[PDB]
Parts: sequence; structure tokens; C-alpha cells
Amino acid sequence: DLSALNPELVQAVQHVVIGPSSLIVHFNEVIGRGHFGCVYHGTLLDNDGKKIHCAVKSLNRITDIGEVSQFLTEGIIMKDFSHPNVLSLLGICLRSEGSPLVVLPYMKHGDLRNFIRNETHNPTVKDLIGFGLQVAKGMKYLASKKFVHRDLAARNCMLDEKFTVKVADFPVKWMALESLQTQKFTTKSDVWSFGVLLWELMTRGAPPYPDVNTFDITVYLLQGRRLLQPEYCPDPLYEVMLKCWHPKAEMRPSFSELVSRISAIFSTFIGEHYVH
Amino acid sequence: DLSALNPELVQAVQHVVIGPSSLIVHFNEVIGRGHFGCVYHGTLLDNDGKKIHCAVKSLNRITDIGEVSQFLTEGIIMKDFSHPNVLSLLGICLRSEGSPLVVLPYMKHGDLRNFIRNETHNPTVKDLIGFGLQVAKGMKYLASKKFVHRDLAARNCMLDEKFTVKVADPVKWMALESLQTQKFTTKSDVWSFGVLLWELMTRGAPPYPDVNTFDITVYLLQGRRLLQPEYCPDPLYEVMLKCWHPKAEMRPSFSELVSRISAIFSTFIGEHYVH
Ligand SMILES: COc1cc2nccc(Oc3ccc(-c4cnc(Cc5ccccc5)n(C)c4=O)cc3F)c2cc1OC
Ligand SMILES: COc1cc2nccc(Oc3ccc(-c4cnc(Cc5ccccc5)n(C)c4=O)cc3F)c2cc1OC
Repeated sequence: DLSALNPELVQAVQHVVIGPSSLIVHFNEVIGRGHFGCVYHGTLLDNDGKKIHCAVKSLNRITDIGEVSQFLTEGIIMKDFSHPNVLSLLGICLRSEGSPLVVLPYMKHGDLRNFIRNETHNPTVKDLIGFGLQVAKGMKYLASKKFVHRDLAARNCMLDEKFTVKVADFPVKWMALESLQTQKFTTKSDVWSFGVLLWELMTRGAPPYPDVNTFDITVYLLQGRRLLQPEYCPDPLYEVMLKCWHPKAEMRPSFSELVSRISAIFSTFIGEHYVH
Repeated sequence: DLSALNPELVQAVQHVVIGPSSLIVHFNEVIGRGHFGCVYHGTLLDNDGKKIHCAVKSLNRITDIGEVSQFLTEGIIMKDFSHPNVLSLLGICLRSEGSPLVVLPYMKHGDLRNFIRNETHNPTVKDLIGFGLQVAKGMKYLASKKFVHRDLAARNCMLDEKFTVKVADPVKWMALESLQTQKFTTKSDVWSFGVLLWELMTRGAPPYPDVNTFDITVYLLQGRRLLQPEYCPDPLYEVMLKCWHPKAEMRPSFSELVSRISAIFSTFIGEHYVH
């Protein structure tokens, strides 16, 4: 269905909606085939007149008004976000035929997890601390706007041509302890997941807790067990991680703290293959 | 936490928000305990300043910008609804020093399930079918608005002073395709409605008492449905069975259910609760 939604909500959404006659979607050029879904090359004609290469995702799941309306306000929220470490939303596209589209700036190097995993790239310790730093900044911003990411992981972080990490939103082994029992998600719950993301970065994309089942994780963490220090991770950076994995959310560091702390560490390091 | 939300959204929500200077909540006067959590007696002054007796629920979970924003958009949807068989929303209240409040018209006889389980009440077969017909009418309207309910059940239906049923807002009610795809449609609602009809005719007996919550999926796959209630007419049990057709599109629409149940209901005499 097109737009049989509440007039005031539709009015609120217009600045996020892209006119389809200003978008081309190349459904024959697929960007990635993974947990991302179906992502295609797009070309967006912006109001000033700049033709922009972009990524377009089709949202195959939406149907009822409730879903679309949920989706639209989610669009409004992300549109208001402005930060070099947070992925921008260019807009959403509502169509009479087919499910809605999400339009995003093109990220040359794809998601951070794939980038660090493949042998062709040789990021140093500093590069990986750097990437982790940028995520912390991204999350430091999001936290300020009192937004809870809820799904932080290296796969959900993007990397542009200038090697700027862009946190995107798009998982029991990434969740805080209390998220697994009380279903509570907070800014501090995101801090836990950031910890796991750091582990991912310093392992160059190893799967976390490889020898435990998804259901056994809860008791595992309650045995006081934690992720083991990655081969690239320096002693002071591993201490940071462990703080992010404290069972009492309040004990865990804020994202503002992690930024200045990780930044301190980052500066002790030299030798970089991917800058900025 | 103040409106640190999007200004354009706040503009759209304005017609649903209640100024707290026009609301008194009696936090000592609890209306219902359990399932609906903590509901309180309230008094609202409408646009024109009339006192309206209401029920007020506190939303203890809603905290971050995303949650509040969703809550607001859902309020915008509910507020637009206008049908005698759907619980209307009087408004929402965003407190600076407390979690948000939902404000609803006071329903004398509480939820439909609690009302029928009570042995003090004596609803006839015609009475139970009549209630089923009203849910159907509400769900018909909801369907016409392309709105999927997702949690249709007797416990989610309210009953006012004039004995009007008001549809308001879980695996044993879930459709076969819902339990394996996480997919909800109005056809999925039709299923839950069938289970609701079963609830009415059994006067609020718990469905599938012997099969465990996890075992339900294989049970319906095997082919077993709920047995015919002791005091359920045959043409109505037939209806339920149609509502439980494994092929989603083969199930009837709420519009047809209104027509059919209306006929079945019209063939009966004897009501202790007249709508
Ligand atoms: C060359 O390699 C790649 C380049 C890419 N370049 C840009 C974007 C890419 O992927 C995406 C990253 C994030 C999203 C995405 C973001 N935000 C939301 C929330 C949301 C909700 C409601 C309204 C609006 C937004 N969703 C639901 C999303 O799906 C979609 C994407 F396609 C790329 C992927 C690539 O390889 C896999
Ligand atoms: C005399 O006895 C009773 C009288 C009652 N009289 C009116 C309402 C009652 O219960 C409720 C019925 C429904 C709701 C309710 C409705 N719709 C939504 C969606 C929603 C989402 C987002 C924004 C706005 C709305 N929610 C989240 C709700 O909680 C809350 C209630 F408290 C009563 C309960 C009674 O005893 C059990």
C-alpha cells in the first residue's frame, strides 16, 4: 500500500522521503550478499543537482500500516543524526509496487568486519585501535542524543574511502548480561557490546566465544568467564574491555570515558597503514 | 526526559498528548492487577473541560528516544481509530519526572475473559456469540485500516457499562505461519479470533491445557485443533475451524465472519446482557 497513513505523520516524514523520480536503483548490480540482505547500487539526484552514487537496500518484511509507520519514525530519528562516525541516512523511498527502500551513502570498503578479516589488508595494532576509537566516538554522539543502538557489532560498522568508520544500525554473544535475563537495553548495554566489538577488532574478525552454544552463554558469563585477550590487543586495551564486561551496568565505563581513554592509548602507538 | 525528540514528530504528536494540568491520577486507586500491570483510576478534562472518568496505565519500560518515539507514533495511529468496538485512546501524558502515561476511557466490567470466568455472571450462549460478533466488527474495522492486531485474545477485550466489547491491546493464540516465520497478517489475526471464540464458548478456559508452550508448533502441524466446546453450537465450531485453516488465504475475512456469526447469533433467543 502507498500512503494511507496519518496525515500529520506523513507530514512529519516528508523531509526523509525521496521522490522516486530522483532515484535510480540498479537491481542487477548487487553490492553484498550476506546478513546485509539485498543491497544495490543506486544513483540519487539531489535537490541541488548533484548526482550521487549510493547504496539502496530493499526492506522485504514490511506490509501493514504499523510496520511502515514504525519504519518512518525510525527514518526521522536517523535523519537527524549528524556525525562523521555515524552513517548518514540520505532518505527513504516509498513505492506503490514493492517494499520500501533505504538509501545510504556508498561505503567503498564495506563493513569493518569483512575488511579486517581478509588477508589482502594488513592493518596494524594502531589501525585496529584507531577503528575502535572511531566507533567509540560514534557511540559517544549517539549516547548524547540518548539513543540506544541495541545491536552493536563489527559487521554493523561501515568504512568509507577515507577509512572513516561509520556506525550503522541495520545476537546473544554481543549482549550485556542483564539484556539476556531482564531484556533491558541501555546506553551501558551498548557499552558491553562495544567491548565485544573491540575484541573483534583486535582479533581481526574472529567469531566471539567460538566454543559455546547460543543458549549456554548466559551461565558461561555467570561463571565469571570472559573473552580472552586477542593477539593484537595491548595490556591496557584489554583492561578497557574487561570494564565493559562488568555485570553491573553502572560499573561499566561511559562512552565519553572510553573515547578519552582509548585515545590516550592510541597516541602511544605509531605505524599506520590506514589513516583518518 | 524532555522532548529531545524530533520537532516535526512532536508537531505530529501534539493532538494525542494530554497536558498534565488536565489530569489527576489516583496512584492509590488501582483498577486492575495482573496482565495489564499497574492501571490507575484517573480523571481527565476534555477539550471543552468536561470531567471524564478514565483508566491510566504507566509505561515503566519506555525510556530512550527510540522507545518514546515509537510509543508516540503508535499513539498517533490508535488516536485516529474511531469504531464502537475498538478501545479509543483519550491521549498520552509525557511526564518530565516520570515514565509516560496512557489514558483510556473507563471500562466498567474490565476485560472480557475476567468477566466470563466469574461464576457470579450468567452469560447465555447467545450472549457469548454476541460478544464474539462485536470483536469481529472491531477487527473488521481494524482490517479495513490495514492494521494488524498481533495479540487478539479474550483478555485483551474490554467491556463497558452498556456491555459493549472494545478490542484493545501469546503462542497458543498464534497462527501456524506466525509460529515459524514470525509473520503477522490480518489472516493471522483471524486465527487468534478463532481461539478467542473458543475462549468465549468455554467461558474463559485456558486453551491447550495439556500441551506445553514449546510443543504447540508440532501439535498444530500434526493436525490437532482445539476440541469443540461443550456448549458451542455446531455452525460456530465450523467457523473456528475455518479460522484455523493452515493455508492463510483459505481462512475467512472478518467481513465474512461478521456476516456469518451475525446469522448464527440471530437464530438464538435469550440474553442476560443486552448490547
Ligand atoms: C561496498 O560494500 C558496501 C557498501 C555499503 N555502502 C553503504 C551501505 C551499505 O550497507 C548498508 C548499511 C546499513 C543499512 C541500513 C542502515 N540503517 C537502517 C535503519 C533504518 C530504519 C528505518 C529507516 C531508515 C533506516 N537499515 C534498516 C539498514 O539496512 C543498509 C545497507 F545497505 C553498504 C554495504 C556494503 O557491502 C555489504
Ligand atoms: C474496571 O476494570 C478495568 C477497566 C479498564 N478500563 C480501561 C482500560 C483498562 O485496561 C487497559 C486496556 C488497554 C490499555 C492499553 C491500550 N492500548 C495500548 C496501545 C498504545 C501504545 C502506544 C500508545 C498508546 C496506546 N496500550 C499500551 C495499553 O496499555 C491499557 C489499559 F490499562 C481497564 C482495565 C480494567 O481492569 C483490568
